[PDB]
Parts: sequence; structure tokens; C-alpha cells
Amino acid sequence: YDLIVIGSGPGGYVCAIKAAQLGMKVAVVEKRSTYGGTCLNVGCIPSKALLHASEMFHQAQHGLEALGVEVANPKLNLQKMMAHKDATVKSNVDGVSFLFKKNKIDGFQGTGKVLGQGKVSVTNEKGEEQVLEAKNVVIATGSDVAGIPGVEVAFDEKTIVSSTGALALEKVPASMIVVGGGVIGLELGSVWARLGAKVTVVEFLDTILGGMDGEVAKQLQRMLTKQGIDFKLGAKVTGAVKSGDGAKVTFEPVKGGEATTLDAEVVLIATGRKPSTDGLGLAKAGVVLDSRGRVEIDRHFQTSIAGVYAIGDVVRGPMLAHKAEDEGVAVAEIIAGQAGHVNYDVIPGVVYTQPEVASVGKTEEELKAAGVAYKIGKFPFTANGRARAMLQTDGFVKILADKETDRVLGGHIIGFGAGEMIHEIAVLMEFGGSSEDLGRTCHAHPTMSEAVKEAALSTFF
Amino acid sequence: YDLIVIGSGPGGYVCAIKAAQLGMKVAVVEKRSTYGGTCLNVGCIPSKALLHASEMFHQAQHGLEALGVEVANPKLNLQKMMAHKDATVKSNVDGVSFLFKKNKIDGFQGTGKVLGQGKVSVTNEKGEEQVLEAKNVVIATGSDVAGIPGVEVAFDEKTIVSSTGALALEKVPASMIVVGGGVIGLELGSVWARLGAKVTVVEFLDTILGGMDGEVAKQLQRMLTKQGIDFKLGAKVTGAVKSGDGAKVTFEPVKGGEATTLDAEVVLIATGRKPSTDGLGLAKAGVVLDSRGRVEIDRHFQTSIAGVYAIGDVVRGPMLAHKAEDEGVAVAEIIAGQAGHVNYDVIPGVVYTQPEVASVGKTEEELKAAGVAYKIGKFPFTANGRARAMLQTDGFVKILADKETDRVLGGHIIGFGAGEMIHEIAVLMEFGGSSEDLGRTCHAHPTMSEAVKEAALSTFFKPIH
Ligand SMILES: Cc1cc2nc3c(=O)[nH]c(=O)nc-3n(C[C@H](O)[C@H](O)[C@H](O)COP(=O)(O)OP(=O)(O)OC[C@H]3O[C@@H](n4cnc5c(N)ncnc54)[C@H](O)[C@@H]3O)c2cc1C
Ligand SMILES: Cc1cc2nc3c(=O)[nH]c(=O)nc-3n(C[C@H](O)[C@H](O)[C@H](O)COP(=O)(O)OP(=O)(O)OC[C@H]3O[C@@H](n4cnc5c(N)ncnc54)[C@H](O)[C@@H]3O)c2cc1C
Repeated sequence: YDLIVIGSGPGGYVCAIKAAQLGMKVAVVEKRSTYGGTCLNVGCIPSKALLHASEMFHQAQHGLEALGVEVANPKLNLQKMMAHKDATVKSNVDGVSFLFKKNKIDGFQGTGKVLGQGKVSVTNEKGEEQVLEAKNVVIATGSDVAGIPGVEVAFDEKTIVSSTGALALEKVPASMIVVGGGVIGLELGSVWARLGAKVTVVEFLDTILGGMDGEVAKQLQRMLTKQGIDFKLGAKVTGAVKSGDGAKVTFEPVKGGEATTLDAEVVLIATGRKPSTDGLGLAKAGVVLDSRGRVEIDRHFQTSIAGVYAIGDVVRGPMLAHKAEDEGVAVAEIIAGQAGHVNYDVIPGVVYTQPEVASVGKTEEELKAAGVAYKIGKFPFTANGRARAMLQTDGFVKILADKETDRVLGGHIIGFGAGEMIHEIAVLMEFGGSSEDLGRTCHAHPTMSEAVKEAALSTFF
Repeated sequence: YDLIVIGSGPGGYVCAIKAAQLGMKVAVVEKRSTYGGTCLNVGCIPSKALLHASEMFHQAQHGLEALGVEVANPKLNLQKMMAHKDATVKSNVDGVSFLFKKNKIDGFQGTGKVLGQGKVSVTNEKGEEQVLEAKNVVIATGSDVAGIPGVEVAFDEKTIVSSTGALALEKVPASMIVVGGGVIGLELGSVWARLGAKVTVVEFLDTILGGMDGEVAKQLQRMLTKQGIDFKLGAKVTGAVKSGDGAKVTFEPVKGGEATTLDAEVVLIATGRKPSTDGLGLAKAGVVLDSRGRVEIDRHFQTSIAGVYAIGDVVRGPMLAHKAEDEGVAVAEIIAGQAGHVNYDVIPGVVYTQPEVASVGKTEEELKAAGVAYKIGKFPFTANGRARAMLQTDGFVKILADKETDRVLGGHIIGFGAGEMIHEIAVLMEFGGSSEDLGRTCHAHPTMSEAVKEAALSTFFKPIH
């Protein structure tokens, strides 16, 4: 082959397609019985299907009467909801399969191992091996669930669960504890809170969400608290164990203090994910890892070994499907002899709660930390005509712009359809646009996108 | 006054606020008891409130069981739906009146008339005339409902209605005939169809929507047809009259000959709106109108009378609220001595049906007529992960780009949230970007906006998905 990709998550599968379109003969080596990796199988896709259906459940209970639409107390058919989740996964998995066949990409089921000298071994569950040969190898093995630092935790996937078990619970738990107030914890904890679980989120940091913009994260926390989610922030989990029919979670203040124990029927552990390297034979092959276990790479995605490249969640940068796909495209282009580029300054991030959160570019914390003087413009959806007509008035758009040049440096949206609207700000930033330029662009009225224009005008005036 | 604005429609109101923010002393002359003109009182705002409510009604009936949410048979409370429409109208109108207070803008209730030479007369309901003077007058009088080419029709606003009556029907009609297959006809027709009317759209052109890109308009017709709306296209209406307690529309094929009569409980006349200059005294002032009744203006929005300007639905260009507002800002900036500019090449248009339709830039018919060689990329929502998760898979994005330079010339979206997603294509076109520029911008996965990225990539080369 011209290229062997090891893994078929977003980064690898897109890399394989792009390379195939650039005329290469490609093989993709994958353990899993389906393509699509974490995102399509056990990540973005299933959780988005549950988020959508649970949101429609919530809206049926609370958002229809003020519109003149009178329904009897909505009832949940959880199995039917899970069948929607499954059908959505199957569409996405089959879509990959169809794309590999369209593009004549050869798929190999089994565990791949990097040998070094343009060789890769594949071993299928039946035990037999095959050596494949290729001029280029891309490692695209993705990430795995992490545990809790210093705490031993036994995942059983019914009581102590990872996101995988939490997507497939057999019944709405009466109560659920989410360890980790990052994107995955808050999204899954909203799903179950909507369906009737009493949900508490326990988080090490004093704030939810990673280094997302502090103001937006605090506003999200406030809204999710109104939706009935309890938060225990600055809390160091020291134990999470099955206990009887449920589980027990022990935590104490991070800064020291008396311990608390909480009981719940289910505990979701959703701490940061980690690069997945085990099994690739990297030590023997001479592929160097950094101190966090990431495959070390240069700016051309090349590892310490010639002809071997790495992308996606197994290397540095945000662990996001679309980041991984953009790297897959760049490395394919690089291998075909074009320079490939990923613009690391304009990668949007979205949290699919309601309100939805979306960001691109810098946060206030990053600008302050860099000593950059900036201007802030904010416009609330309560002042927007479409938000009012749809009764979706929570949240705001904030634009950050350089003090001296008015260049937009970041935009952050909390509110309905945030993860769609952020793209007009991503496009603006690709052109080095100013807040003036954004605010002067004609936006249709009445649309929620008018709040992005208004925020930009506020930043400029 | 530095500035007198005649009309408080979106053009005139925004003009007034910008002017005030630029340091000017502004009066607004308005006949209606409330501000906001057509868009906020009888136009965009109430329409969008009924469209959202009536769509939630349809989703409650049809869109919940497949997701595991059991609600039996939802009931319409028309009174409460209308109450949401009126609440939305009230916040928008009260908002305009707040911004006038905050910017120290004076309002005068009455009919404004352009006298020339710095003066405007205001006649109130009582018959008293006050004469206001200002260095600048902006005509922002908006538009009115049009009739049917050479057919007389007597609007009564319960059986033979314009958009105004259609927004406030006291009960769901069994049947409604809408004359005009433009944006307003399709939107209002959709509202009542969802709430249980049998709806039929009768339209002179062989296509619904303008004016708008042909493939998109054709796809929308197809979807609305599946939703139970009937279309009689290529149809000339020769009569529309009460046959108490309902109404009767007669038409014949524009090209052929044989006539048809159709009865319904309510008939909506929704043909193109027209500029409203009634009461301004323009002939006596010397302000030249064109053949279509529009105020003639130059590049600075200035009429044939020095110091008299016009913006909005009364002058050339798309009759859209955000267009009127853009003109309102530009002219306030011009009058202050600054470079007011409106980019007519980038003014998005949105049709709030389901599926929603949005366009910016050129349509394929425009490019073909101009002889421009172009490339097309299209990506369907059936291939988008977020659209699948939300069961909102109808429609597509289409990007049109110059054959030689790859510069994006137009973009067109039919599907859920189209009027929001059109803005990243508007931004791209504002900077003169190419489809490659747009297709290589990182878009979050899974979002419906990824279909815009993939449609751009297909324009430039090939899509990935
Ligand atoms: C609940 C959840 C929700 C998420 N939501 C989002 C979201 O909304 N948006 C977003 O951008 N990101 C989201 N993510 C993260 C997203 O799943 C990852 O960013 C994305 O899947 C990474 O793509 P990848 O190709 O880097 O690796 P992965 O998708 O993890 O897949 C690579 C593949 O390698 C396989 N593999 C590993 N070792 C071998 C070997 N030795 N031989 C053969 N095959 C191997 C694995 O089986 C896997 O299929 C979510 C993650 C989770 C857990
Ligand atoms: C049902 C419907 C739905 C619509 N939906 C949309 C949409 O979704 N999006 C969109 O962009 N556009 C929409 N429009 C069109 C939009 O309403 C108009 O393009 C917009 O309102 C124009 O603003 P303006 O400055 O041009 O005038 P107008 O909004 O018409 O305001 C002009 C004002 O001048 C007043 N006036 C007139 N003559 C005099 C006088 N002699 N003295 C004093 N006052 C006077 C009038 O009473 C009026 O208030 C819709 C229209 C209708 C009917």
C-alpha cells in the first residue's frame, strides 16, 4: 500500500479518504467490528442523539404550554429513545463503510502494530497475523477513558460506568453522580437529569469546563443548576465504589477539609481522556512519546521515525473530532507532497447542553494571561427578535477584539444553536476580520445570528 | 432638528438611532400609535411567532413518538398561541420605544408630508398641523399590501384577507386559498396548514419564490406538497370574491384557456408588496417616483430634492427588513459626513417555512443570464451526523463559485436552521473568499454547518463525506 492508517475514528477515516482521493492505495487497520472509532460508535454521535431526544422530552414538559400547545404529561419510552440512538449510530457507521467502498480503501480487522521498516502487523481475534507494507504509516488510535488520579476504580458499566455504560443504561437511575465537570460529564449528566435522574457533578477545579472561557462556563453552571443539577466544585474524589445496590462516592475539599460521602445508583467517571498507544509496539519501533503519553510529532505530523506519522487524540492539541479530521486531511496532503495546514488558532469547540456553548479563538483568561489589551462586546438573546419568538432567550454572544487593531481574537456563544452560529465567527477569523467588519456584514432579520452582529458592533462602539 | 425621519419601520427607526448616536438631533414622524412599522407590528415579528408555535404544534403531533416521548393527542389552544404572538409584538415595539428614549429621539404622531426647503408638516388625528424644520428629511414610509393585477378585490380581513387578517384569524379555517406563492403566502399558508387547514397556493409564475434560486424553490415546493399543501402554478387569477360565508377564486392557465373556480373558507391575497408614498405630497415637492412607484435615489440615498433622502421598502432593492436597516445606518452615516456603504452583493434572504430556506449572493439563474461560468457543490443533510441525530435530514447546502477563480458567488441552503447557517457564507462573501477558503475552515463535528464546509469542498475539489 501507499498508506496504512492504524484506527478508523474521525482522524484516521478522513485521512484514508483524503489520501484515496489524492490517488493513493490505502489500508485501514481497525480492532473494532465497525468503523467510525470513538466519535461515531461510543462518543459524539450516540450522545448527540440522546441529547436531542432528552431535550425534546424536556421541551414537551416545559416549552409547549406558553405556545398554545397543550399536551398531557409527557411519558418516556426509554427503549424507543435508545433505538433512535442505535439507528443514528448505525447510519453513521454504515456511511463510513460506504465511503471506504466508494474510495476503494481496504479494511483490515485486527490489532495493528508498527514494525518500523515500512511494515505493520495485523492480528485478528482468530489469532492469525499478516504483515502489510507501506511507504507511509499514520497512527490514528485515538483516546481511552481515564480513571481518577490516585483512586482505584473498577468500571463495571452498570453501576460504575464510563461514557460507554452511561449511553446504554437499562433504566433511568434514580440518582447519578458525575465525576468530572468537563464536556462529556455535563452532556451525559444533562441527558439523565432530563429523563428523571437526580444528578450531582463533582469536579476537582473551582469551575466547570476545561480552559473554556470562564464567564461562559459560570453562566452554563448557573443554568444547569436551575435545571436541577447539583455541583460540588473544588472537590477531590478519594473513593468511588459499588456499595450494596448503588455506589458510594467519597470526596473532600481540594484545599483540605472534612470528607463527604454521597450515595447514588450510578456513578459516571468522566475525567479527561488519555492517548491510546498500548498495543502499537511503539517502544520497539522507536516512536517516541512525550511525558503525557502522546506520540511526539513535528509540525508535519512526523514521529521520531521516518515515514510514520500521528494525528488526532493520540497527539497534542484539543481532543476533538474535527481537529482530528483536519489533521487527517493535512497529513494525507503532506504525504502526497503538498504542504497541509491546520489553523490551530481557529478551531471551534461546542458543548451540546441546553443552553448550547460554543467558542472559537482566545478566551478572556488566555488574553489576560498573555497581557493582551482587548475590548469586549456582548449582546443577550433577551434582546433578539427571533430568540423571543422561539422562547429561547437564555445566554449571549461575546466577541473579544484587540484594543489597538479591532482584530477579533475570540468569540463565545451561549444559547440555542450556539454550535452552528459560531462558524460565522470562525470564518471571520480566518480572514483576520475586525469586529467592525463582522458588525457591518448584513445579517438577516429576525435571526439569532443578529446577536453576533450586535455583539460585534458593541465591541467596535 | 438635524434630521426628520418620516416612518418608524426598521429602516426609519434604525436610521434615527444611528443618527442620534452620531450626535444629531432627530424627530420621527409616524402615523401609527406604535413604532416598528411593518416588520414589528404586522410583518416579520408576529409571523415568526406563529410560525414557531405552529411548528411546535406539528412536532408535538408528529415528531415525538420516534424519539420515545409519549404525549397522546396534543390540543391547540389558539387563544394562547395568539397571546404569544401579541407578547412578542409588544416586546419588540416596547423595545423601539425604549431605544428612542435612551437616544433622546423625539416622536410625533401624525401624517408627515414633505414640503421641501427644510420643512415637514405633521397633521394629527385631530386635524392640527405642526410644521417641523430640519436640514435633512429621510423618507422611511415602507410598503403596503398589493392587489391582484387587474382584478378588484375587497379586503374584509375575515374572509378575504391580507397578511394582516391572516395573522389574526379567529379560528382555524377548514380551507384557505393563498393567492401569491412568494415568501409571505408560503409562510402564512404553512402556519394554517399545520393548525389543520386545507391550503392551496395559486401563483402566476411557474415557480414559487421570486426570484429565488430555482432548484431550492422547486425543492421547497416538493416538501410543502408532501406536507399537504396544493399548488396551482402558471395560474392567472381573474376573480376572488365572497360567496358568503366563504370565498371563491377563479383562475385560468396563463398560457392555456379553460377556467377553474375554487372555494374556501378564507382567501389570503399575498402578491408582491408595493412602496407606500400616500400622504407625503411628493409630486408637489418634486420628488421623482419610478414606474414601480419607488422613490428614485442616487448613491447617497438622495432623492431629486436636495436634503430629502429615502431608504427601505420605498426605494429599489430587496424589500427586507435588514436591507432597510442597513440603508438606515448608511444614510445616517452619509448625513453625518461619513462613508455610508451597503453591500448589495451580500444581503441574505430567509423563508421561515419548514424546511427553512436561505440564500445569499447570486442564484444559478442569475449566473446563467450573466453568462458566468461557475461550479456547483452540493451536500445533503441526509449525509450529516447532527441532522440524523435530530431527525432533520431534509434539504441540502449548495455553493456556487467562479469557474476560474473559485470565488464564492452565491450560497443556498434548504433545511433546519438555514437562516442561521447562511451567515458564515455571508461573512465569507463579504471578504471575497473562495470555496476552498470556506471548505478548509475548521467546522465543529457534529453540526449541521459541516454541510456548508462539505458543499464548499465539493465546489473546489471533492467532498470528504
Ligand atoms: C461521550 C463522548 C462524547 C464526545 N463528543 C464529542 C463531540 O460532541 N465533538 C467532538 O469533536 N469530539 C467529541 N468526543 C471526542 C471524539 O470522540 C474524539 O475527539 C474523536 O473520536 C477522535 O478521533 P480519532 O480518529 O482521534 O480517534 P478514535 O475516534 O478514538 O478512534 C481511532 C480508532 O483506533 C482503534 N484502535 C486503537 N488501537 C488500535 C490498533 N492497535 N489496531 C487497530 N485499531 C486500533 C480504536 O478502536 C478506534 O476505533 C466525544 C468523546 C466521548 C467519549
Ligand atoms: C407578513 C410579513 C412578513 C414579513 N417577514 C419578513 C422577514 O421575515 N424578514 C424580512 O426581512 N422582512 C420581512 N417582511 C418585510 C418587512 O416587514 C419590510 O421589508 C420592512 O418592514 C421594511 O422596513 P421600512 O423602513 O422599509 O418600512 P416599514 O416597516 O413599512 O415602516 C414604515 C412606516 O412608515 C409609516 N408611514 C407611512 N406613511 C407615512 C406618513 N405620510 N407619515 C408618517 N408615517 C408614515 C407606516 O405606518 C410605517 O410604520 C415581512 C412583511 C410582511 C407583510
